[PDB]
Amino acid sequence: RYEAQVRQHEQEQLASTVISKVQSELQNAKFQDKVLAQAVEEVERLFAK
Amino acid sequence: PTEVSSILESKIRGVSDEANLDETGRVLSVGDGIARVFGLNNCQAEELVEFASGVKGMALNLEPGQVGIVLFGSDREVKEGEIVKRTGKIVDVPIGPGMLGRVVDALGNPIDGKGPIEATGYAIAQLKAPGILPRRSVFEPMQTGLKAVDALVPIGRGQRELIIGDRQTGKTAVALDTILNQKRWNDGNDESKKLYCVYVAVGQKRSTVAQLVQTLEQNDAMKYSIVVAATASEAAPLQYLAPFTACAIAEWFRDNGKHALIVYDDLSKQAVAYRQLSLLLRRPPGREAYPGDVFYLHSRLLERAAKMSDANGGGSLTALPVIETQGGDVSAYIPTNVISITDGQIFLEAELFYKGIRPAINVGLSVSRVGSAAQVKAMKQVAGSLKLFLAQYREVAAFALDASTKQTLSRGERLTQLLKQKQYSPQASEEQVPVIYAGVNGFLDNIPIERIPEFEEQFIAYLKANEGDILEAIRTKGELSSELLDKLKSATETFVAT
Amino acid sequence: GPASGKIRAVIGAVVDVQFEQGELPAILNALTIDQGNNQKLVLEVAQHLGENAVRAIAMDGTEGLVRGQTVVDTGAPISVPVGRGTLGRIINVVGEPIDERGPIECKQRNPIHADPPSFVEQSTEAEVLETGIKVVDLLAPYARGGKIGLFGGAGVGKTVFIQELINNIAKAHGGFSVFTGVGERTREGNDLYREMKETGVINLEGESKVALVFGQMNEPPGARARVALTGLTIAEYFRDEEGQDVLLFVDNIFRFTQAGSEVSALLGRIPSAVGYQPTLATDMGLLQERITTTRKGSVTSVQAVYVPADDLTDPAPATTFAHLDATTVLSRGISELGIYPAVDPLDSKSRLLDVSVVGQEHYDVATGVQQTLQAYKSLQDIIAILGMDELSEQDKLTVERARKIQRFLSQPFAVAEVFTGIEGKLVRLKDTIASFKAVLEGKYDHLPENAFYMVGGIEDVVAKAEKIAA
Amino acid sequence: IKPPVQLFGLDGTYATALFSASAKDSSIEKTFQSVQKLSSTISKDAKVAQVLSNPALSLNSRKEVVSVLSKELKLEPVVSNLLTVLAENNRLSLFDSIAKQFSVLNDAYNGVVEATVVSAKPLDSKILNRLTKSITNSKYVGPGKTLKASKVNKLNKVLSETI
Ligand SMILES: Nc1ncnc2c1ncn2[C@@H]1O[C@H](COP(=O)(O)OP(=O)(O)O)[C@@H](O)[C@H]1O
Ligand SMILES: Nc1ncnc2c1ncn2[C@@H]1O[C@H](COP(=O)(O)OP(=O)(O)O)[C@@H](O)[C@H]1O
Ligand SMILES: [Mg+2]
Ligand SMILES: [Mg+2]
Repeated sequence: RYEAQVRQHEQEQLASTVISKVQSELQNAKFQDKVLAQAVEEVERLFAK
Repeated sequence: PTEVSSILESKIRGVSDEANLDETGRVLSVGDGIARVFGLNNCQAEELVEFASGVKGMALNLEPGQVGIVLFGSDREVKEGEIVKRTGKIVDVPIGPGMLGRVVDALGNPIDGKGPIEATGYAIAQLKAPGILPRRSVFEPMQTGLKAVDALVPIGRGQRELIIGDRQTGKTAVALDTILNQKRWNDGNDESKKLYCVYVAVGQKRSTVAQLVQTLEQNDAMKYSIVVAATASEAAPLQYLAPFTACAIAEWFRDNGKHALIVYDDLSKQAVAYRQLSLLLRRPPGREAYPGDVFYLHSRLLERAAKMSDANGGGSLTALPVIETQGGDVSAYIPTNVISITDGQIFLEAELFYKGIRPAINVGLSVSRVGSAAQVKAMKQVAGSLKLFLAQYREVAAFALDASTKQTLSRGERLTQLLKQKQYSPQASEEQVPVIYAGVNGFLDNIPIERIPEFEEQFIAYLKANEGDILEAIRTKGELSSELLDKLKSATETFVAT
Repeated sequence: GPASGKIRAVIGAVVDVQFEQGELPAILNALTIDQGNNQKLVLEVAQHLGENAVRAIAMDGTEGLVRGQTVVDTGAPISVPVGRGTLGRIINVVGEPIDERGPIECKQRNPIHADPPSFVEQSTEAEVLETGIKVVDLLAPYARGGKIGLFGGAGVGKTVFIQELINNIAKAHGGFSVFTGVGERTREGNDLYREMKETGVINLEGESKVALVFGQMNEPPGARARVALTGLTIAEYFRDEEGQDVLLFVDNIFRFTQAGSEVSALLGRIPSAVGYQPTLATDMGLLQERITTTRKGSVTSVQAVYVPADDLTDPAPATTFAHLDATTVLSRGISELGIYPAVDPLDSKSRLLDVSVVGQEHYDVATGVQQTLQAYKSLQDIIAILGMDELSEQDKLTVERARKIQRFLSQPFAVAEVFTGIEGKLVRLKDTIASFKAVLEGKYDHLPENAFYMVGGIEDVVAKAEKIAA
Repeated sequence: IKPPVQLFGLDGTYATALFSASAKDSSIEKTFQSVQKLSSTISKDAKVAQVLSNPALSLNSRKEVVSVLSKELKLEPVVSNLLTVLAENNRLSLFDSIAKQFSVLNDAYNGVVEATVVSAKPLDSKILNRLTKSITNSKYVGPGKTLKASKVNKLNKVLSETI
C-alpha cells in the first residue's frame, strides 16, 4: 500500500508539472503551432470530399 | 513493468483524425432534465447524443425545428447555445462474457476502477421479447439455498418470481442468498447447471451498494456476477434505464447456451424515477400520479426473461423483482401491475419478520406457477403436501385444546423453525431433503421447541460421515426410489434416540 | 405510383406524416414505411392536424426513424386473413403469420375497421349455456351467443377461469373458436398453443377449429390496441358469410382501453378520469357491439376484464359492465380463504337468472342461497368483534349454513390440477340444483364444513364425510 | 412551392409563406433591399417605435394611414402586404425575425455556409460543397489567419483526466 501510494503520488506530481509547461509554451506566441493548425483544417476537408 | 506510463501515452497520441462533419448542431433551452436541441435533422428516434461538457443525451421527441433530448446527468453540464454531438446509434450498452467481475453503471461504464470492460458486442436497451415459437417450458431447477423457498414456492430457469413486501422484512435478503448458493455448480465443469447472477441495484444508497459487493467477493461469488450500480443521487434517466440496460447484458448468455438470473432491486424504485421525467414533459397523470405507459414499462422488461427452446440455444433468463410495499398494501397501482405479469410472487409480511421467523414467507399468499415441474424430484417427494399443511396450521393456531388440534400445532411449529435459516447460510439439495423428511414424518415431534436449531446441525453432520452413500445419491440422481426411501428413514430414527 | 408521405414528427407511438400532394389519407388508413429488415412497418392514421399533415399511430417500434422518411399509403385499412385458412395459425395484428408455418392462403382479406350490426339485423335469445361449475350454473348463468365478462384483480383467477371454460364447452361446440389474446404474458401464449394441439383443437397436419391471434404486452401501444380488431374480424366472417356459432375468447379485454390511454396524450386529446382518454365510451362501444349475435349467426363472447388495483369503480371496469349479458366478478378477499375460484355471489349477475328460462325450481334455489349469504355478510361486524356467541337461535343456524354453501360452490377445475392436487369435477345443471336445495332444507346439517370444500355435487359431499370420520 | 430549409414551423412560417408568391416574374431581388429599410427606421431612431410594445393603436398608424410610412420609404410592389398582415394579427413586435428569415432563403439556394473555425468561411456559389471547400481552405489559410484553439483545448483535457 505504501509502494502504490508513492507511485501514484509521483505520477500525479509529474503530470501536473507537464500540464503547466504545455500551457506556458502556448502563451509564448508559438510560431509552429499557428502554421500547423491551419494546415490540418485543409487536409481534413479534402479527405471527406 | 519498465515504464508502464510510456505505453499508454504512445497509444493515445493519434486517435482524433476525423471528427468534423457537421452532424449535430446546437441547443436552445435546457431544464427539468430535458434539453431542447435546435437542429439535428439526421438524428433518428431514441438515439444517443452527447453534449459539449461530456453529458450523454437521448432524443425522445423530434418535432419540426426542435428535438427533445433527455439528459442522463445533471442540468449544470448543459447551457444555452452549447454544441451537441450525435452518436449515430441508439441507446445501447456493453455486453458479453468480459463484464463478469466488474461493477458497471447505467450506460455500461465501469465504476469499480478495474479499467475497461472487454465487451464482445453492443446490444440495445430497448429490445423486443421473444415470441411463442422461440420459447419453451421451464424445466430446469433454480436452487436458492433457503429451506422455506425450495420446498414451498420453488423458482426455475426462465420464470419471473416477484418478491413483494415492506421495508426491513426480507426482500433484498432473498435475492442475495440465491446468488451466493450457485457457487457449488458454477465452480465445476457443468455449464448447464451454472447460473450467472445479475444484481441491478436501482434506487439504493451509495453506502449500501459498496457494502453488498464486498460481502460477495469474500465468499467467492463476485467472479461470475454482474453488478449494475444505479444510486438515487444521479439523474432520473439513469435510474429508469437501469432495468433495460441490465436485461441486455444478461440476454447474451441465454441466446448462446447458458443460464442467467436477473435481480431488479427494487421494482418500486424504478417506477418513481420514470414518473419524474414524464411529469416534467407535461403529460397526463393517472393513478398515484403515474403516466399511461406505467404498466408497459414493467411488462416489456419482464417478458424478455423467458426460457428458449432447443433451436435457439437452450438458455434461459430468470427475473427476481423486489416490490417495496407501503404497509402491506398489495392492491396498489405498482403492486398489481407487477403481479399480473410475473409467474408467481414471494410475499414478505412484516408481522412474522419481527418475531424471529426469518425469512417471513407466507404460505397462504406466496405461490409459484411454473415451480412444480421445475423442481427437484427428491425434495418434492419428501415434502408431501407441505404447502397445504403450512397454510392450514397458521389459521388454526391464530384462533386457539382438542386431540386433533394438538397434533397439527406440534408438527407445524417444528417445521417452521427448522426451515428458518440465518443470513448467508444456504443449504444444498441433499441437505434440505433430509431435514424436511424428518419434520413431515413425525421424527421431530418428540424434540423440544428450543432444540429445533440444534437438531438441524446435528443431523446434517451425522449424515455426511456415517451415511455418505445416501446423501450423494440424492444430489446426483435427484430422486429417491424404494431403496433410497428406506435407508433415510432408518438413519433418522436411530439418530433421534441418541 | 401510390400516395407517398414524409415524416415530420415522431414522439413515441405517434408519427405525424406530412403529405406533399393534395390527396391526403383518410382516418384508419394503413401506412407503410420502408426500413431494412424485409418487413417494413405498419402505421394507422388517427387524426389530421392540417396543413397537409396527418398524425398517424405506428403499430410497432418507431426507433430508428429519422425526419423525412418515405411513408407510402396502402389506400385502405389494416387488412387481415379471414376464412378457414386462419384456423390453427398464429396471426398478428397486421394479419401476418407468426407460427413459422408459411403464409396464410386466404381467398379474401377483410379490414380490421368495420361497422357493427344495426337495429334491424340484431337477434336476441335466452338459451342457457352449461359451463360445468357449481357457482356459475346456479347464480349467474351464461347465455348462448352473448357477451360474458370475467372481471377480477391481479392474482384472483381471471386467466384460469377462461382456460377451464374453453376445455369443456369449446371442445364440443361444433363451430370455430377465436382466441385473440391482447395484453397477455409471453409464457401464456406458448403454453396455450401446446395444450390445444395435444387435445385435438389445433391440428397442424389436419383440420382445426380455433383461430389464434398474437399480441402480448411486449409490443408497443399501437399493436396492443389493434389486437382486438384483428381477432374480431375473423370471427365475424364465420357467422355472417358462413353462419356458424363462433366463440370469441379475449384475454384480457381491459388491455384494449389501457393501450389507447397512453397514446391519447400525444395526439392532442385532453385527459379524462384517472388519466384516461376522453373517448372511453365511444371506443369501447364500437368494438363490443360488433361481437354480438345477428340473424345469420351467433357469437359467444367470453372476454375477461382486469380490475385496476382491485377497484370496480374505475373508468375501464365500470364502462364494460353495460355491454355484457353475464358478469363474473372475482373478488380478492375470497381468493385468500380457499375458494377455488373466488366467485363472488353478491356481485355476479346475469340476465338469464329468471323463472321463465331456468324454471321455477332453479329460480327458488338461486334466491334462497343468495339470501343466506347476504345475512351472514351484513352481520360480520358483530361476529368478528363480539364473536359467534352473541347471536340468537335463528342467526346461529343461518351462519353455519352460509359457510358450507360457499365452499360447496367452489369446484376444482381440470386445468388447476397441478396447483390443487385434486381431480377435476364437472357438475351438471340438474345435479347442482338438487344438491343446493337439500343442504338448505336441513338434510346435510350434521355433516362438517370441510366435507363440501373442493367437491362436486351431492354425491361427492357424502363420500368425503365418511372417509374423514374413519 | 416549399423549399427544403425547414426553419422552425410556427414562427418561421411568416417569411416562408410570402416567399412563394414573391418568387414569380423575378421579384426576389427587390425584396431584399426593401425589408432592410423597414427595420432600420423603427429600431435605431427612437421616434416611430412608440407602438412597438404597446397594445393600443388598433388601426390608427399601423395600417390604412401610412403615406410616408410606405410610399416615401421603399415599398410599392408586394412590400406593403407584409406589414398589413402583422398589424391585424398583432405581430409587429417581432419585426427582426421576419426580416432575418428572408435573407436565409437566398443564401441557401444560391450560396453556401458551413463555417470551419476562426472567423467565417468563404460562402461559395458554385455547385457542390466538396470541390468548393478544398479550393477555398488553401487560399484562406495563407492569407491572413492571425490565430488569436478548439483542437488544442480538447487534447489537453483528455491527458489530465487519465492521470
Ligand atoms: N435469515 C436472516 N436472519 C437474520 N436476519 C435477517 C435474515 N434475513 C434478513 N435479515 C435482516 O433483515 C434486514 C433486511 O434489510 P434490508 O435488505 O435493508 O431491507 P429489505 O430486506 O426490506 O430490503 C437485514 O438488516 C438483516 O439483518
Ligand atoms: N381453481 C383454482 N385452484 C387453485 N388455485 C387457482 C385456481 N384458479 C386460479 N388459481 C391461482 O390463481 C393464480 C392466478 O395467476 P395469474 O393468472 O398470473 O393472475 P390472474 O388470474 O389475475 O391473471 C394462479 O397462480 C393459480 O395458482
Ligand atoms: Mg432491499
Ligand atoms: Mg391472466
